[PDB]
Amino acid sequence: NPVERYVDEVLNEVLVVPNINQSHPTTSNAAPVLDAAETGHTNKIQPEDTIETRYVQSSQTLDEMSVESFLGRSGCIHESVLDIVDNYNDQSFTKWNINLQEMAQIRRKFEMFTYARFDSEITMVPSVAAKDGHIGHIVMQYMYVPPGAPIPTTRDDYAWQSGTNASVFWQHGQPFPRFSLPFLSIASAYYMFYDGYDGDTYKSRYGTVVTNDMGTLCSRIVTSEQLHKVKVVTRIYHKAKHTKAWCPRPPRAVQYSHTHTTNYKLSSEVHNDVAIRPRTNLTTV
Amino acid sequence: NPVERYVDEVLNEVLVVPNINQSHPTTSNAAPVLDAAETGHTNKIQPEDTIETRYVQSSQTLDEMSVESFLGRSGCIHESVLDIVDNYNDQSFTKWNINLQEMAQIRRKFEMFTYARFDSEITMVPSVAAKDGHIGHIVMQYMYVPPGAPIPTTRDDYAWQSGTNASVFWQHGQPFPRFSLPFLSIASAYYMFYDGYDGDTYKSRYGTVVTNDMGTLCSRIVTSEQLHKVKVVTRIYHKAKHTKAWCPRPPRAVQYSHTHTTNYKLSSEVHNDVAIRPRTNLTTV
Amino acid sequence: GAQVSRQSLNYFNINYFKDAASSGASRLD
Amino acid sequence: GAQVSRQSLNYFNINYFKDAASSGASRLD
Amino acid sequence: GAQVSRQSLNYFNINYFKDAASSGASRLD
Amino acid sequence: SDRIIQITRGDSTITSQDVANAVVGYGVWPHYLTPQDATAIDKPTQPDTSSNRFYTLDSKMWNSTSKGWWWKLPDALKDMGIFGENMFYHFLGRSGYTVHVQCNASKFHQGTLLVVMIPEHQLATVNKGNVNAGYKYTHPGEAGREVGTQVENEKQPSDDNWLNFDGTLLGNLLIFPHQFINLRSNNSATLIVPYVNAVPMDSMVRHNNWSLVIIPVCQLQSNNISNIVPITVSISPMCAEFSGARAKTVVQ
Amino acid sequence: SDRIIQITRGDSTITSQDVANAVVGYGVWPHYLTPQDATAIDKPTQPDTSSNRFYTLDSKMWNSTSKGWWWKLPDALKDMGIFGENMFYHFLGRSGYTVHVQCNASKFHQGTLLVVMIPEHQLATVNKGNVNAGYKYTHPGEAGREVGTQVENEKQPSDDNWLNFDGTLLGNLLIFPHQFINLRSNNSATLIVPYVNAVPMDSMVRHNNWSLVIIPVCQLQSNNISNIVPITVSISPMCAEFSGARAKTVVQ
Amino acid sequence: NIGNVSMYTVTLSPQTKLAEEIFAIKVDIASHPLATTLIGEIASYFTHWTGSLRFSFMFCGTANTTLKVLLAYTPPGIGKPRSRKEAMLGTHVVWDVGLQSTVSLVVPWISASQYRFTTPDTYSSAGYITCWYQTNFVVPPNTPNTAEMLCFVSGCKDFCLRMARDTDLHKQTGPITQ
Amino acid sequence: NIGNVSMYTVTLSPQTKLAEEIFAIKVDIASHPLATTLIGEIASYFTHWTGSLRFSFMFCGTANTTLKVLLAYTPPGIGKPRSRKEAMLGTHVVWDVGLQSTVSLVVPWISASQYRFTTPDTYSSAGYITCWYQTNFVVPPNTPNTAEMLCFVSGCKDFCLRMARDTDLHKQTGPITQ
Ligand SMILES: *[C@](*)(=O)[C][C][C][C][C][C][C][C][C][C][C][C][C]
Ligand SMILES: *[C@](*)(=O)[C][C][C][C][C][C][C][C][C][C][C][C][C]
Ligand SMILES: *[C@](*)(=O)[C][C][C][C][C][C][C][C][C][C][C][C][C]
Ligand SMILES: CCCCCCCCCCCC(=O)O
Ligand SMILES: CCCCCCCCCCCC(=O)O
Repeated sequence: NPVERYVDEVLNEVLVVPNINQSHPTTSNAAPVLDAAETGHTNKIQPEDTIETRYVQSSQTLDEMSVESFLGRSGCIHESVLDIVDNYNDQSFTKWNINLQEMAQIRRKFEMFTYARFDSEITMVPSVAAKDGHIGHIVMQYMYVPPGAPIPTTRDDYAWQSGTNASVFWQHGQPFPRFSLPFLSIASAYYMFYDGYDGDTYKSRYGTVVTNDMGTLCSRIVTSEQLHKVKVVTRIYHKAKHTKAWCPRPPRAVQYSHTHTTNYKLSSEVHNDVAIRPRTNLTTV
Repeated sequence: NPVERYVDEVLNEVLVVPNINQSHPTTSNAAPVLDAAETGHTNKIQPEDTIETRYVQSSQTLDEMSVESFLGRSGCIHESVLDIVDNYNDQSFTKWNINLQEMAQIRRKFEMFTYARFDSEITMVPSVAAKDGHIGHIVMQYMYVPPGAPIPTTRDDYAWQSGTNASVFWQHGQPFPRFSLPFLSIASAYYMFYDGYDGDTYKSRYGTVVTNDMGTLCSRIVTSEQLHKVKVVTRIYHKAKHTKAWCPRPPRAVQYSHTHTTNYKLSSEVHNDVAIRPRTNLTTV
Repeated sequence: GAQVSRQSLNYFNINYFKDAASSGASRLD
Repeated sequence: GAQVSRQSLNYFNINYFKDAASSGASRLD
Repeated sequence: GAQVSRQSLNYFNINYFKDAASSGASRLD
Repeated sequence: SDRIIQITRGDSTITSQDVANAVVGYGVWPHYLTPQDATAIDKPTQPDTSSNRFYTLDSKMWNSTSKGWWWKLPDALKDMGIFGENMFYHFLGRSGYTVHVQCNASKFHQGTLLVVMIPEHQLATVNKGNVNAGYKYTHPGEAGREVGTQVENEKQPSDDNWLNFDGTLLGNLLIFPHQFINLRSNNSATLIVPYVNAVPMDSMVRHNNWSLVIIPVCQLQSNNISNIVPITVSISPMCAEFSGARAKTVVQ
Repeated sequence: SDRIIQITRGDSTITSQDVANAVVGYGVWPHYLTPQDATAIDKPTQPDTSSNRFYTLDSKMWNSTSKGWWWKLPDALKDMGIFGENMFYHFLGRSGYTVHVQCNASKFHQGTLLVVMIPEHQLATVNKGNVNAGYKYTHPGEAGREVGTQVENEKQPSDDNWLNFDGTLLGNLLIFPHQFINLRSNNSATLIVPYVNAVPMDSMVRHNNWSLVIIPVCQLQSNNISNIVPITVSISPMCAEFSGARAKTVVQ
Repeated sequence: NIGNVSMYTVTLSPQTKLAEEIFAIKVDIASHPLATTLIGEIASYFTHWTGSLRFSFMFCGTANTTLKVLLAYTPPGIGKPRSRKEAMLGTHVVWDVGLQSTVSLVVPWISASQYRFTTPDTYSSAGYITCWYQTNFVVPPNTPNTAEMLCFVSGCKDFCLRMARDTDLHKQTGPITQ
Repeated sequence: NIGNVSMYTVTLSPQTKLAEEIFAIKVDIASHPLATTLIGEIASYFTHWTGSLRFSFMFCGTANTTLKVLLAYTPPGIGKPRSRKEAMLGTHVVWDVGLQSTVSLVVPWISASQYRFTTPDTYSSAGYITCWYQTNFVVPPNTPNTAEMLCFVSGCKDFCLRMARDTDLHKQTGPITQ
């Protein structure tokens, strides 16, 4: 019943964990505690098998541990800066090749899976710093340029007409802009990792750069040159919605160094490169 | 069922492409690959006719390729400038003879058809540049003046009373103004092209200027003269809604030079005038 | 202006203004 | 877009936009 | 989320968000 | 007996009298591509028994200082009979595999090998900036790679076994389909993996789907060190099918 | 129209707008081997579309002095993609064929080619005692043999076109599946032949089942001799299946 | 040839060498020279494409001119064929010129991914189409020794475009005035 | 040992003193050395945890090497046991090495509160797990005198995490560039 299911949603009790049943002393030739990890399987022994347990009714739920929940939180993926220093025409617009590889926080979460499929919610937080005192009337234009569409080379480029591309215009003082993007891949899922090349020569590119081209985000201050200079920083936040993920993997253990690659750097003292805190010895807790 | 149809809308699966069926080897005196282009028809041969295909279920849809979708995106058609330099009374108002011919991006899309009929959604994006520091309280008036109605000659002209004409008043800080316009032609469809004149003499006008008069858009800063000068640029965006189009045509291959005419200019090196990139020879891919 | 369908999955195709030009993008076909 | 349930405790699962990408977080299971 | 009662004096106890913590002050008893 | 296994593929039959069961990657048995998931429209070629048979790679020597070995699929079989020919004559290929790792010693030897099958094992380079692993290095063929032997070059992948050659910790490799060859219990490992990819078929020349990684987690030890203890890998393609026939691709 | 033909095999489609029907050798359409006639017990591999497709051989020039040309099957296709690979990796093979000979000229040209498919065309040597045709000479590959060009050797087969290169008269070749390419009527010949042999499958390396013989019986003549008139042959295996997989046989 | 109708024709003539190459182009829908065709122009208003392409060729020589040509499509993962033998190992059609002047070669959708980028992208390059002499161009005496051929392109029942974008095949470098 | 596969193995050998301690660690899911295990890493993305933990151990000595070991879990409210006698008064498993190489010790959820903090918190410290020689490591002659043991961890049917938070097991100290 969709209404009972509804109540479970409100209470967050869709996925309940099992109870612990009462167990008793045993003397048997069946030894559940013994197994063989060589098989590649995890021994499914439970507490009732090793100790005498009491009956306990569980009230914990796994709803919050769902993939939708884990990846369904909006995190920063880019900080766009438009700093008017000495040339308005050159400094009032910019572009960014879109990716989820530049901020470690969300990158690491998505990379705990090999493939992922989801729709995207993008929320933008623009902040106008009054370097000279006044901000005037700031109007911004954020244009999504799919691969192949002409990229504007000036603040008055004809490409800004946005005759076909999607553009979002924001006016200072109005609420933060937000829009959704359908799953954009030409494949059935996004590659979080890709052990492949775009060719078969020594100069072929390796990794997700080959498969993950999502276009460019071009920004521009629509307002013409003003007396007072401003520094507009637009932070882009991304949230995955309607998510599916496949083939889990070990979490990134070292710092990221570059986009689209698993490359890392190691110091002479490797213990400083990982989160593992050195133990004094085996018996010192 | 309007609900099943509804789901198709949400999923964008209203127009599905056909499947590929499995085919087999053939030895026949029926040769579908042979035909005669002289007839003016396209040979309807499909992949199953030339190779042995496997069965594949298609999941692609043509919804996004619909005329409604193609022309249903808001693009800039005009950039109105009110630059207060040294005379508020003269520089605080302006007018524009409305047309969809000044911006190449949307003009080219509409011109891929001979006739088109649609309602129009106009969205305006005004941006006030504080040339001297402060903007004060900017209130704008955009009046739609149909052909024949009196055009204001001063910022305080009685025509601004808008006793009958539609005027849109916008206050700085408030959301972008927007309104719809019904199909305005005196004909059944707009002429994208018109091989005709408004008379039969050597001085008769030729082309769409004869048929496409949509009036004038008159703008004015309602706010009286302020100490600090501003430059208000209002960008007009147009989107076609409830669209129908007839008789498709070749896309514009060269740059546009003027409104309402197919006139073009050619340099001494014509290959620079078209998008065709010169080939080295016939066998160099 | 409301086209209410039922299937329950009810659809509400609301038209907020009194002129046809005011409605959004057209359905297909 | 409205999924109206009844139990009375009526549920209205409204979808305000016409594209699936627009809806909020997915249900579970 | 809507608890529709009828008596006509219809009551609509709407819950706009999907988490119980989000609802207003509790009824009494 | 639960310790015995016989695997027959085409004209090959492999046996082991000391196994530790078998692992079916992600619980999915390999199968041919269905019309619902297919995209390429030409009829696929399915060599059947001539390709779906066991191919034994070059044996390796396991000693007290071994750091590990890895092979990439389908690369390791690019030169294996009919399977190899098909992967170069066609643009697209698709296949599952039965991997059988072999290593016998004695009841007086001890050692443990971690055998893992990793999907999309995108290798990293260390301290080389944004320079990625060169095509040549990730395509060693049937010889595979012996970790900690290769003289460094700029495009040379990571050889850090404890960091999985990709910046993640060794202890967590168990999240991937795997088995252990613990000399006291078994003399072989068997893993059956299905085709895993975000596309239904792919270029077998530029995309390695699976990587077989073997790391000795417990050092080989005995009181008869002169007796060489080899590791032999036999791999059998399953449901191999190819599409987009043309001339033979020659690499390099 | 009865003058037109379209033949589709795998990813290839051949057309001709001036045909003289088609001949099905001995009235039997090629088919796979049945369990009733089979002898080899391993499961056969059937490449299907990757092997059963048209392979175009090297074109030949037809001039006023041409004596003829011949190709042997499966030899002529030993180097043709997947079909070629399969015939060397397997001891046994079996296949039917669609042979399409092409030759266009003009309505002001005249000439006639006799196109014949001969089963077991055991070639003779002339005036060389009991010395038989050497393996190399009966295995010319896709280049085939141009009659009356080869500089004689001891193991060189007969080049007597009027004696069918075997001691029988040319006029009687019509008892074998054949067609004529008479320039005034047609620009191609099409023959579909089944597998013919005293054994169900055979070694494709040492036994040529069919021989394609093309003899110009009426000299090519026209008043525009500078225009070269080529002859092109396209052959498509049909129901190709192989058995007894092993390493690849290398000949010579 | 650009700026001339001749940029649309391929010339054929009697050959002295056998199996010569006539032309070779990429199959990528928005690559040159396919870019300015109607389908190439429409494809340029979208980001992704899928489906099979139909290439047609009409022989324009005299009614007395004969010819057999081999048209081939080479799937990706290999370079363009250097010879007729290499090319015919792929998808192909042997065209016999006769009463019916036109032939069609279908480039089937053979891709790893369901869609490809319309803009030139290494990962999504679709391959090549080459044309070779199968036999030869032959004419009777007193007949022109060269002839033209026209080439057409259109999409099959499964052609589909996706993700609308602005075209890069047309620009505006200044104001369009009255 | 960090930076070496040996950081994952515990060495066992013939003892001269009886009931010697082999190892001792905290049971706290996100404490070291449990922190970098998959369960420790996932737990670090949450604020609260509950449930029982399953610790497994695989002996890697020769087939001729024997051993009996005592694995114990000491509930909180007391220090880590200083002797085998002290440790066995708590929850424990006596592991006999044989045909089956692996044994599992379950750390039952024994807490005052229904949940505990994943971050080290005095009030919610879960206790300790110690390992002691029950008998001794015994081998025949001509057999290696030391052997390794591997240790694993996973959650039981009732393991559960709550209140998502950002992890402290990974950081970004600079820009990640192209
Ligand atoms: C249609 O022509 C009129 C549009 C009316 C707009 C108001 C829509 C909200 C209706 C809410 C009514 C609730 C029913 C009890
Ligand atoms: C669903 O596809 C359409 C969404 C319509 C959004 C308007 C929802 C409010 C409906 C109020 C109607 C009151 C009934 C009388
Ligand atoms: C409850 O769980 C869902 C809350 C939905 C919020 C929208 C309430 C307005 C519904 C108007 C519908 C009009 C009926 C025709
Ligand atoms: C325009 C705002 C940014 C839109 C991001 C959505 C795209 C997600 C694809 C992730 C692929 C990757 O980063 O490798
Ligand atoms: C007042 C804002 C502009 C309204 C534009 C709608 C009129 C469309 C008619 C197009 C005719 C043409 O441009 O040739």
